Amino acid sequence: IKIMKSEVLRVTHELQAMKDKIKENSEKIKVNKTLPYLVSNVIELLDVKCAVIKTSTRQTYFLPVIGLVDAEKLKPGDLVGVNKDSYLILETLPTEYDSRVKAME
Amino acid sequence: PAVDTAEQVYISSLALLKMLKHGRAGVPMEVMGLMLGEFVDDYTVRVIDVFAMPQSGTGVSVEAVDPVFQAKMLDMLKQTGRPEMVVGWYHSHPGFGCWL
Repeated sequence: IKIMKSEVLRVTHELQAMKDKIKENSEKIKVNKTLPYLVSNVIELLDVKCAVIKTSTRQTYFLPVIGLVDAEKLKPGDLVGVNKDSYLILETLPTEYDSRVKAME
Repeated sequence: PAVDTAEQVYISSLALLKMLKHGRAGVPMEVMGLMLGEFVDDYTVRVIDVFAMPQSGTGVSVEAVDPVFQAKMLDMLKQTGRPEMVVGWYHSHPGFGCWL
């Protein structure tokens, strides 16, 4: 009968504290994700979790960390929007086809 | 009235070390922080301590000065023994020299 009061109170308190702390962390991540998103490709994926990114500016940078996405859901050749200057992957991008390729159909 | 060319901003060694550390950590991007000190008189402003503002997507702007973070940092530093006021702000300028 003690588990009712003790556990319900403690667990709801941790739920609320973790919930508003998650909202704070997500807000910080969202505001930190500056939209420009310099488009880049992952030329290879290697273990230390680390990636070698060739940006659309024709220069390849090694990334000590993957970034804000999951390394498992990545492979060579995927389009990722990295930071303009930090060059860190901010989100993955869907398969993009050039206008010439679409006109080719 | 007007200000004079003899105005001297005093940067303590700790403040300069912290600013250089934050600048060298920030690169290639630009970081910012609020300067803590005192406007002791009209011909000089003295800064004693400086604290780093967490990096934001806005960059170095008015929106980069997080209100809640600044309030909390000032409140916690006042307890420690640094009840200084914000005399200004600093931001790193990688590559290009010191201008605005």
